[PDB]
Amino acid sequence: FVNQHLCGSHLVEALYLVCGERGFFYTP
Amino acid sequence: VNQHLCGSHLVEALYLVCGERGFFYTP
Amino acid sequence: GIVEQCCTSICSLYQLENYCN
Amino acid sequence: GIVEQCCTSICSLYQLENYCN
Ligand SMILES: Cc1cccc(O)c1
Ligand SMILES: Cc1cccc(O)c1
Ligand SMILES: [Zn+2]
Ligand SMILES: [Zn+2]
Repeated sequence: FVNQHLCGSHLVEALYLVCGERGFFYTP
Repeated sequence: VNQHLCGSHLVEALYLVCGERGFFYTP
Repeated sequence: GIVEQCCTSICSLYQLENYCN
Repeated sequence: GIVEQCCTSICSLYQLENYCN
């Protein structure tokens, strides 16, 4: 539902910050 | 830090475009 | 996976680092 | 990769989809 979608948007911004030069995959 | 800032926006766009497929983000 | 773990309860940056490459 | 391609010049939606799984 909508809250999961919105949550995912925050998650990816956080992964971008934490993962640094490693980067990441986002597989829902 | 402009490349860092650009990457932040890229990731939010990939999130929206890719949908259920997801994506990969490698700097 | 990540949604199940961190959209149900708050994840710290340490917990999220587990999803990096 | 994506930074070289899309932070020097604007990428279309179509171009970004190249980076989807
Ligand atoms: C940082 C962050 C974003 C989204 C959900 C979480 O549990 C944590
Ligand atoms: C949509 C988007 C965000 C960041 C850079 C780009 O080239 C395109
Ligand atoms: Zn929000
Ligand atoms: Zn910005």
